[PDB]
Amino acid sequence: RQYETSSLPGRLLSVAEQTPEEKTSRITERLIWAGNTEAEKDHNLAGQCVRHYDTAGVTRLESLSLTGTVLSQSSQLLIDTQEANWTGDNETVWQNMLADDIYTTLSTFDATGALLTQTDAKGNIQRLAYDVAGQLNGSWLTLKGQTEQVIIKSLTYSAAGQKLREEHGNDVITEYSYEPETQRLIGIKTRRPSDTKVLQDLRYEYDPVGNVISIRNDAEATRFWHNQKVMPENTYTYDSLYQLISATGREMANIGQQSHQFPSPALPSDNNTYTNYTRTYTYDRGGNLTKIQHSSPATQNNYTTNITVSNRSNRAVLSTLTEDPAQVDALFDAGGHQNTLISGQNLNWNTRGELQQVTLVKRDKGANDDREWYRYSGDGRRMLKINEQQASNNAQTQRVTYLPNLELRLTQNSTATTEDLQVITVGEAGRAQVRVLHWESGKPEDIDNNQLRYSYDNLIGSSQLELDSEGQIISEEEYYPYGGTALWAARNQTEASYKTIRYSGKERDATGLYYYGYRYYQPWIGRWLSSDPAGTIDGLNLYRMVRNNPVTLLDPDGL
Amino acid sequence: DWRFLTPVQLTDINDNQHLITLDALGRPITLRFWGTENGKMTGYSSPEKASFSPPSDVNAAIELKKPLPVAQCQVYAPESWMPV
Repeated sequence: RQYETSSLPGRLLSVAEQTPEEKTSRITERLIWAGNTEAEKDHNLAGQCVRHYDTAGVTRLESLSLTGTVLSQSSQLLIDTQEANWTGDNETVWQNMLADDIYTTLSTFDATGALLTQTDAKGNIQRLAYDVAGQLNGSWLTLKGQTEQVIIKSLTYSAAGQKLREEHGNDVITEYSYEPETQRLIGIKTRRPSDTKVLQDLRYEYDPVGNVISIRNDAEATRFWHNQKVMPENTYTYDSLYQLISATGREMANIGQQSHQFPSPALPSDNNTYTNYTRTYTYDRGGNLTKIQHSSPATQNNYTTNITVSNRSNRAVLSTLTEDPAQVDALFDAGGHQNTLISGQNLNWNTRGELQQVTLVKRDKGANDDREWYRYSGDGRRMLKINEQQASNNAQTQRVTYLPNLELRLTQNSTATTEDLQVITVGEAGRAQVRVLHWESGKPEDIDNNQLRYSYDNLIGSSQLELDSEGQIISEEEYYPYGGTALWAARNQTEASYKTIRYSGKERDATGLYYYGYRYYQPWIGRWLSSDPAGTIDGLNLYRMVRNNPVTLLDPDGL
Repeated sequence: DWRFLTPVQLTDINDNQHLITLDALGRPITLRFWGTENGKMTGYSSPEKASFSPPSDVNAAIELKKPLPVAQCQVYAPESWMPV
């Protein structure tokens, strides 16, 4: 690293790096800092980094508030074929490494600093209201060129500051029941006042520590259930170390074996049924899950996941990459990153330990391998997701750009753009997030524009019920405790295709791999894709799933 | 505030003033701040234009009206324990 000289405060100016194969370092980060000039005083920028060059592109700070927050920020991505190498001293040059596509977001805050208004990079505007307690009490969204919609009509909180009542713009009301002795959620009730129909009615039974030992759902089975009405409890068994040992729940009869490929949703016209299953988990002395035993007698699904655990590390893979504990480490690189996800799908880790690329289909020296690749910003945030199909007559590219409160889904076929969809997010995933699907191009024939998706989340933030603007069901999904799909159904496969928030509020990527900020997760194993950074984990197993207890994400204060 | 030798008016790096009012015995009573955000001034009105009289009683303080030109106005009742 390069820091400012002694005549200056000593702030960071640049970051350079070199791999063993290289002769020289490359500049991957560079910070242009504000001084104390009048313009900076006017925009409250003095002393701040204002032009941040990183691995994804360039982030530009234009204005700060009297409270120290961001009022105006803009950015550009790197050209896909141009690596960050911000050498020399001339921004004229650095600009040529970038796309000319600049995004800007704008904001308004109150004296406290609560967010009141947010304009995204396409001009869509979120408006937030707060109550006398400073809590969020409602929310609105105006699309560019449209009227203002109410997304949240009302919020009520309990004495503990916990959400007590939620009323959505689609007239769906969710009541939250907290156990007053413990101040923890004991149940969720989701209903439509239009026809007094309860869509969800959950109860969480706990042991003395707070592990959920049973989840009941008193709601009736819905429209996708062929002559079925009543669901069993999701019973959970824990050992003395509070590892999950066994669990029950429902699954689609035709769900099949769990793997990385996401199943087709059942449609209401299919007349499919769901089965009752139990799944058992076996762990070794280091907390590694070594075996998962499935049992669903209705179809006699007795699928077993066998995990080979290294005898010299806590690294492990499925038996399909190797059976030998002495060979398991050969599948990992020096930093503990996994070299291959599933046989044939190679993993390219970058210089920061981030996953640069996933090979999806291995081909000959003519056709290219199908692949997915990424760009992350200088905070480790994923900014760009590129899905490249190489089929000569189907070489579709799905380009997804992530912006604050905005996801841009650009899809092109091998010749030209087929779809241009803006997804506007209101709220956090796992926290009653509502999305709007706005198309500028390629809107499907059976989809209305400006479509709303209301996510009704479970105990840990997984999205189980998705409703539309009329309070109707779009989709329904249940998960295996570790994030696999147990059950999936939807009103319209076309609509089904757009749900990306699935488990604990996280995005399920195309490969089945889940993205969690700084790391990726494999639900078919129950382990993290790569080792966590030392010092961020207090236990010794850097691949361990959240305390082998995914049922209850007992991470107070976010930890 | 030279009666206490405590800072009361702070000039930020940016065009931003942060001021407090102390009472006798030096307890903070009011907070105001103001300055520019985008080349133009916003924030709380300065005290030389927007005067303010803090409430006396606590029960009185509870019933204030909306146009209150101050942040974190403090009211103290350190003597509430004595019978009166």
